[PDB]
Amino acid sequence: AFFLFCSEYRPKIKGEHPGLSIGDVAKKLGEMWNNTADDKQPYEKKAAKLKEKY
DNA sequence: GATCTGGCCTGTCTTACACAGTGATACAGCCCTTAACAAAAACCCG
Repeated sequence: AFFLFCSEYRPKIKGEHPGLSIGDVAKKLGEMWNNTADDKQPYEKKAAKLKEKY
């Protein structure tokens, strides 16, 4: 949920207000994503689709 | 003295005889955050 959600919301969250380091940026953003599945499922669905396609 | 040579002189052609090591520059991995979803040999009582 949160992994695919961060890999999806990368553009705006990384080009609007990143933070101190890429580490802390993606950490806080993945936390917010996991605390949003209820609103991030299709990103994980696309991830699993690519995984099956591989 | 003509016509011969072998003696000598050139007159090419063959194989050897060092380019690897130096400072600076440039990229490619390779650890660092969460994070969740899937994955995983190992094994017990089943």
